[PDB]
Amino acid sequence: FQSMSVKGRIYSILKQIGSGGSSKVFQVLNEKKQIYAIKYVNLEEADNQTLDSYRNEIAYLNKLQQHSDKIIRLYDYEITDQYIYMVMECGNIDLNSWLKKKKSIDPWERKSYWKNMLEAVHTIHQHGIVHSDLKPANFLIVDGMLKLIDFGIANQMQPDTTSVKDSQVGTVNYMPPEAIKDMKISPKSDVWSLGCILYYMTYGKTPFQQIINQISKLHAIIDPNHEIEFPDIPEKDLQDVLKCCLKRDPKQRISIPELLAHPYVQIQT
Ligand SMILES: *CCC(=O)Nc1cc(N2CCN(C)CC2)ccc1Nc1ncc2c(n1)-n1ccc(C(=O)Nc3c(CC)cccc3CC)c1CC2
Repeated sequence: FQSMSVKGRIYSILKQIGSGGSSKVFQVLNEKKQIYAIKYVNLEEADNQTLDSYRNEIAYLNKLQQHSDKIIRLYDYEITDQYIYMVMECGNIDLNSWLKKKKSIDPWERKSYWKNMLEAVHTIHQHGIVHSDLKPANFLIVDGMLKLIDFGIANQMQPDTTSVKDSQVGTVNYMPPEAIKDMKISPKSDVWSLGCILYYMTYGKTPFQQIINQISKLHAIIDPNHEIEFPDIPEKDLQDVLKCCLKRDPKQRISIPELLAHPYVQIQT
């Protein structure tokens, strides 16, 4: 029976549907009993650089409302020295929770989801944004269509140190090799991570998921003598897409515009 205020509008909280550190997403009702998702971000421990990164992300979310329907709808927000409340569309489910529950994926739904992701990421690239942290958790299914939730500009978030909280989070399964060699990030970096998502939607695992030692996994990702397996499948076009996305040299790696003109995305059945 809890509520919150956003720009002098009262929302009733139904349940928590997400959490990242102390940040939370609530399923809510407005006065007209219409459903929304409110994303809460805590600014209390944020320094000026972190605060600016959140402001920048909101600015882009706002601007790109016009430029694409492959980006989550933002209806309203309140920003104060203590917090950010964002009133967003309540989607069916995030892609990661969907992939967890699904035994196998329909070839036509995989193809459609792939095209949505490419279009969403191509949009942010056209505005000079490289996400650099793409995985299934960054995409929302809305009426059988995928939308990007965030742009990856903000790198920090207050940890969860109170709820009955996990330090063992943050996979490197989708991380591209050029990011590790620099330790050179470009739009090609997002192609690799998207490649890893499609590879999971095809074979039921990410390319290096079997390597449980994180140091061994990072070595394998940059090791050209570590051959990524592409088992034979009926969809030879899909096989080809995955080999093009998962080239270790970013200069040899396929671009998103080329991917959007590939037979896999363009030719159906
Ligand atoms: C509208 C009905 C509803 O609740 N939808 C829904 C349900 C679920 N489920 C329910 C079933 N369980 C088993 C799995 C989870 C998930 C998601 C949604 N819909 C929805 N709609 C809008 C948003 C979100 N979900 N959502 C979830 C997580 C985020 C988000 O912003 N995540 C991040 C956080 C958390 C604050 C921090 C940092 C980065 C990210 C991006 C991944 C959102 C956005 C809005």
